Amino acid sequence: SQSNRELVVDFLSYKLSQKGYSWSQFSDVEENRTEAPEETESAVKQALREAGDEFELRYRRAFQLHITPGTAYQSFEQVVNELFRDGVNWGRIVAFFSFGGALCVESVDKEMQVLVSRIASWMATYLNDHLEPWIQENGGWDTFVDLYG
Amino acid sequence: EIIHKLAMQLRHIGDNIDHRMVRED
Repeated sequence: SQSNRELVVDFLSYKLSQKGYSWSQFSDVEENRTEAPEETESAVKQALREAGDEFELRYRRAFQLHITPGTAYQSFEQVVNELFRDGVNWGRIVAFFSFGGALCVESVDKEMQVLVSRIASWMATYLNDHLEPWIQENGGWDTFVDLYG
Repeated sequence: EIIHKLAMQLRHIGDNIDHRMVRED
């Protein structure tokens, strides 16, 4: 079974690293970074990293939140709730990852880096509670790799 | 209004990169 924690940690590690930050500075949860490239989990991680890059590029071409530690949970959950309210698809799942990554990077920039591990928690919880039934019914993360990898 | 606006922009781009799964019906 695919760990959603592992995908969150990998994706947020990637987005932080693109801005010069290291995940390990903000959490003691480690990622499995030694698994073979041929493994399905490595393929999922790579597909999600690249899909996030492509999402962020397209978002920037087409398109205030004022995150604070006291409002971050509600702002995260309300955006994610509206994102998925009329349905789930893999592109909206990529958007969910990119949104979390953006919040994390911004949190470190604004001296609110305690939020990095908390955003990661909220993302994994949302995946495990609310996205996992759809993921399982739509061919799992292997199907994501077929479509995006 | 910013939460709705942001969610709909994320959703629009999400749908734009998506619609990749094959419908078998």
